[PDB]
Amino acid sequence: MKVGSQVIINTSHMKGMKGAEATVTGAYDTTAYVVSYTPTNGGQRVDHHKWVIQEEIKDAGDKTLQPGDQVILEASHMKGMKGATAEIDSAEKTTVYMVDYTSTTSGEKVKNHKWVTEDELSAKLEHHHHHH
Repeated sequence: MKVGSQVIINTSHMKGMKGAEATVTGAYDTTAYVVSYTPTNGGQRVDHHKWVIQEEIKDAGDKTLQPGDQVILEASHMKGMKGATAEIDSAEKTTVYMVDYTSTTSGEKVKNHKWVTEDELSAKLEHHHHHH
């Protein structure tokens, strides 16, 4: 997808993104990860959480984090996430997009959503067209 393009989100982290029309406000070529962690502030263990990238993580060090490696998260997408011990479930080479969508569950306007992949998106022009 190109920056400025319209796309329809099929697979989604938020329910308000499934069937939603997003706008690609950024396109990033970085190493993406699926991590599992227990929130240090006394929260329920977030299993197979995605997406977190190389510059999202301290203990990354610009090296390839292998399945089974444990790292600490510098960024936070929610309350209790930063400072938690995460373990690499899967290492991924995908194009990750920053998008603007309307949460279809409520009707609320959300911008700069991070991250969504080529797998999780369908094109506005080429609708139904997935690459597997």
